[PDB]
Amino acid sequence: MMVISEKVRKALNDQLNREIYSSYLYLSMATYFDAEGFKGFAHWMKKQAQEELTHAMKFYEYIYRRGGRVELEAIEKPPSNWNGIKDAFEAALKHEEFVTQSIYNILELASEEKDHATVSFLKWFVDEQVEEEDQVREILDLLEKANGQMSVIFQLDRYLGQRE
Amino acid sequence: MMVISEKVRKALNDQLNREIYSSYLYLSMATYFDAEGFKGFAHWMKKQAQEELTHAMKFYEYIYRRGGRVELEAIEKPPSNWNGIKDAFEAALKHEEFVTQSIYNILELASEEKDHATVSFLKWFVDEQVEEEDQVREILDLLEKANGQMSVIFQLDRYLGQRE
Amino acid sequence: MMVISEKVRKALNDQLNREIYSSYLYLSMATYFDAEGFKGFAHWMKKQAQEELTHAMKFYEYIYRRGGRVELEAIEKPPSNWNGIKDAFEAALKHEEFVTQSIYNILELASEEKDHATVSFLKWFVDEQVEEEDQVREILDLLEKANGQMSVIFQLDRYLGQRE
Amino acid sequence: MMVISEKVRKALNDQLNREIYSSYLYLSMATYFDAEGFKGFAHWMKKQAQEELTHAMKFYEYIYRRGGRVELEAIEKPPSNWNGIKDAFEAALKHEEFVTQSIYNILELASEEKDHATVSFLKWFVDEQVEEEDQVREILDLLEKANGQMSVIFQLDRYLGQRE
Amino acid sequence: MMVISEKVRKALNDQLNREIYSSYLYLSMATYFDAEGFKGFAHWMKKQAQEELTHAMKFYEYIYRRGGRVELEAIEKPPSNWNGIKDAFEAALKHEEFVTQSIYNILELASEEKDHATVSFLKWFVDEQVEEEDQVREILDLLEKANGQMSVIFQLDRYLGQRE
Amino acid sequence: MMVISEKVRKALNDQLNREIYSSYLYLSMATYFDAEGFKGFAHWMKKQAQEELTHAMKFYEYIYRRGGRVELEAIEKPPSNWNGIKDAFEAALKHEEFVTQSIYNILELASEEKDHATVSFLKWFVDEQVEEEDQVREILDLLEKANGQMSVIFQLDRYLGQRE
Ligand SMILES: CCCCCCCCCCCCCCCCCCCC
Ligand SMILES: CCCCCCCCCCCCCCCCCCCC
Ligand SMILES: CCCCCCCCCCCCCCCCCCCC
Repeated sequence: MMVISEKVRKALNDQLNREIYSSYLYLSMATYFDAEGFKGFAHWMKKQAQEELTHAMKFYEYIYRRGGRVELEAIEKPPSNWNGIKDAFEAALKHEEFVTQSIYNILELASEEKDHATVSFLKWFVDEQVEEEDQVREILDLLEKANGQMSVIFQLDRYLGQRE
Repeated sequence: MMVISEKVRKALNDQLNREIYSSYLYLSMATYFDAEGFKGFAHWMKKQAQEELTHAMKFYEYIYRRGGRVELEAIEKPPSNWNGIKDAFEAALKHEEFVTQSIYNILELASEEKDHATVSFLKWFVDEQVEEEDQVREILDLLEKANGQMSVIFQLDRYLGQRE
Repeated sequence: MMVISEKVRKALNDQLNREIYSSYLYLSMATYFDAEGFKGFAHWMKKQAQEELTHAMKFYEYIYRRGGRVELEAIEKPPSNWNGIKDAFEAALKHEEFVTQSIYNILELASEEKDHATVSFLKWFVDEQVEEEDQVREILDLLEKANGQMSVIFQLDRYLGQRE
Repeated sequence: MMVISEKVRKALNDQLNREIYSSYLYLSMATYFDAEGFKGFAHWMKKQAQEELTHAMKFYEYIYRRGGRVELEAIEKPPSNWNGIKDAFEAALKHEEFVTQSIYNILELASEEKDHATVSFLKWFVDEQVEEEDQVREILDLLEKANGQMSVIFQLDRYLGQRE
Repeated sequence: MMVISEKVRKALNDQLNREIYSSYLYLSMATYFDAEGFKGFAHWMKKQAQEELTHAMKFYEYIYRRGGRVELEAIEKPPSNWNGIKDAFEAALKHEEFVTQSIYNILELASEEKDHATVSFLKWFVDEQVEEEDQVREILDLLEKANGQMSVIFQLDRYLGQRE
Repeated sequence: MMVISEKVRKALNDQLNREIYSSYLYLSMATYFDAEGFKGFAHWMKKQAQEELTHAMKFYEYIYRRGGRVELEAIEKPPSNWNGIKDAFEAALKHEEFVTQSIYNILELASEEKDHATVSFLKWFVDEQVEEEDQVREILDLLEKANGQMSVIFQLDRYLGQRE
């Protein structure tokens, strides 16, 4: 017997599919950076795509621990081009803030149903979103200071390209 | 400048998106096995999904190494249910044979255009397809001899659950 | 001076005595499994009884950290017989879900009194209950698949008998 | 088949439940010492409670080794307050002597029925009772010489707090 | 863009400056203990002052992670004299309970604004306050038992002087 | 009994409170650099704040070693903004020179009273002031040659960010 409501399971299943798309979106930003010849930025996006997949698998395993199951949905085509390095990272920031709000909505839904197990499970993602948003804001701050100077952009490519 | 033809670049890009779907499909088989309580089969499918992503990334890096670009397309919703363990693996074998034929078509297209670089690049996937088809046929052979006997299915669940 | 209300201290003290009974109940399930000759199942219940005691001691130490004290109450006689292996584990699942709801009630009580210290303390038990319930559901799932086949039941006895 | 008489099995089962109460009683002395702020005495009582559980489990495994069954009974509420450290240890000594007499009664019952296996099994508890009574008498002797001097009680709190 | 409200940023910034004062206050208690010749008590207060600074830096880093900034305010002169060892530690306890309530107020403010990121961030401080208050209550309990006996006070000076 | 004059004790106590402000001021420069996104400069200022606290504690222990007492005074609100990286370091140099002159005044006061112990104690701070002034002048010299070029400022941010 499923011990989460179907309304909470659907919210969790929806967020899992959102994490899959986020991973797909970051891979598509990698295709853009690789097309532009920035292999450090592309490498950063490829690792970010891997991290989003581990987010989805965390939702995956919790759903089965509460007696639910996962249904994978179609993944819509992400954008493949941006008007520059900062335009892509600004799109990344806007996306992460959207993901954070989507997590907030599940937390409030589970809270009103007094599903404390799901409320507590989501705490890790609330904290992780703070990290993810901040990491993009820091990059955007460095790009603003670079102001297109390729000497500085080359260093940030090699630096972000060292992400493990 | 791109040194692969647009017809070969499109064929390679199509196969990348096909490998992405293949990984997605195997994750959906994992969701089915986990729903049925077979965590060894589900683990095998999760590792199979990871292996398909590496195939997709190998097409990715070859496309850029030939001066082309990757465009990610929408991913279709895979089925989420199968009529038992054997039915799922029968679907996996039929799928792998479809992937092998899709690789053959790129090889023949590249060979017609005298694109020897792409022809030689595709040899690794031809050999890998031989291995992945045999892996599923071996599993299917043991399931046929098992004839649904749960004593045997349990041993094969935990064995497949040991895949690294 | 006690910095938890007497109403929250009583709720915590009641839960401590509930954990003691749960440990006693699991020991009594061990006496049943040992009487039936399943020393792996009995071993699993003996370790589960030890784990419930560490739960009680966690409530014990928090009560004294908030300036309260513990009063041990009488422990009612647990049942000593079940109608089979699955009947016992189903009784275990129903008990764990009852314990989870009892934890939920303390969390809601402490929340209305705005006792955030107790609310946060209970998060560990909310998460632990997810683990405990899931572990029993997994065992019940394997017993359903076993369908009384002693070849399979022997393996699950030796497997659960390896719990450390 | 059971190779101990029902009269010896009942006597052994009664002692198991008595050992369970003894462990419960020592936990209640821990709750008293912790309420009084003596964390070394409380630690000693917590370790003493763990040792009594091992005694109970030794009766447990002997009963099943003779083909009998264990039935857990209700546990009485122990006292939760004592008139100081010395009063608690005086209650502990009186309790241990009661446990020793209860062991003697089983030994004499088993010896009357010529149950040499149970007679020999009980020798370990006779010797252990000599040790546990002496441990409490030694503590009581130092408390009498201490005459309530807090300088001495502090040193004996931290010494007893080092029990492993 | 700051993603915390200015009302939450101000509350967090106010608490940071409160932690700075708490560190200053504990250093001033050290000046009192050193003036009284108790170098173990003073050492304990100096380490407590260091721990309060790490609390302030935790608020510091979270504010910048949410897009806010820190503004340091003037630090009011703390008291420099107490009427005895217990009077100082009782002042420490009253201060820690005041800090805990100030943390509670931020948690409730962030909760009403549905700022779950800040709510979750404050959980660490809620738990830490339980530790801090308890550590002072334990010391006050030992001082009450000492009742001014310098033989016992000397040991608690050397003991607290060993805090690492 | 105090073996330093009250006029030297007050001068030493005044300098302790000045060192406390100096550490507070450098923390405020850290809040400014972090607000501007320069985490290497901010890290350097945080380490500089820690070093000033050790200076304050050295005055602390000398005052008690001469039989005096420390009285902590209110700490003024430092400025929280500067007109860029260079402006902040220019303020730091002007501040360090003020600290050096304040040390000189104590040395001359102690020398007038023939307090050779305090004169000799202050030699360490005279030499240390030479080092801290030179550290800021060296940074200012590189900032002048940098002339705002962000390629150079980035390298000096990460270099100063490596200070331990
Ligand atoms: C150099 C590192 C490259 C990492 C590439 C990662 C690309 C992931 C793109 C998203 C794919 C989504 C659909 C498939 C999901 C499969 C999940 C498997 C989990 C075990
Ligand atoms: C082989 C492992 C056997 C473990 C047996 C554990 C049995 C526990 C049964 C419950 C007892 C409850 C009453 C006594 C509680 C004592 C708690 C001591 C805590 C330090
Ligand atoms: C023997 C250990 C002595 C430790 C003394 C600590 C004294 C701290 C007193 C409070 C100071 C507040 C104002 C300055 C804050 C600087 C914070 C720097 C953080 C990196």
